Amino acid sequence: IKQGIREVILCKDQDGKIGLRLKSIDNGIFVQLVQANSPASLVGLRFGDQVLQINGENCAGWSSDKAHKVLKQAFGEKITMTIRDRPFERTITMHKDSTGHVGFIFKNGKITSIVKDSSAARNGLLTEHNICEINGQNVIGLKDSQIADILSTSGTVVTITIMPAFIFEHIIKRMAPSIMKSLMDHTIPEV
Repeated sequence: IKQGIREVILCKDQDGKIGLRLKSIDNGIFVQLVQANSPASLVGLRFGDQVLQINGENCAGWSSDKAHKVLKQAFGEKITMTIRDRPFERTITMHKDSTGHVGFIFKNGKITSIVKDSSAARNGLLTEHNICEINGQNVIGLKDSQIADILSTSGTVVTITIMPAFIFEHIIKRMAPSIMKSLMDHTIPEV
């Protein structure tokens, strides 16, 4: 998670798209969806990022409908955005035990218990938190089995990005577990 504000500059694709769905939360604007291989993904916009400004205009108090309309009317050319990185999220770094376990159980991407004497317990992993990212890969809308698979095919050191479940569930209000599973960028970030 980066500590402060950053400017990103986007360019709409040939179809006028940038690959973003935004959501009004607590009088702020937040990234709900980032589409794979979009301008939003390529400039490194992430699920949960806060949008502070678009082309120097404050997003405070905007409806989701209004942020969508402002992105529509913008000269495709070059769109500036001021971003707070994933402000509702934290990253926890854990080590797999000899049997390849960090030490938790989850369901629908929500951590439901912590295993006694595990790296999850030593690192203070919390329950009632949704998994947003594993080693910086978005896993939102993946099957539980696929998240299990991704944890399996990490090395011993696993970084999970977590969000309190209440907040997670207010953000992914309005979007079925098929846009979630199918379109939400899940790609390993490109260099």
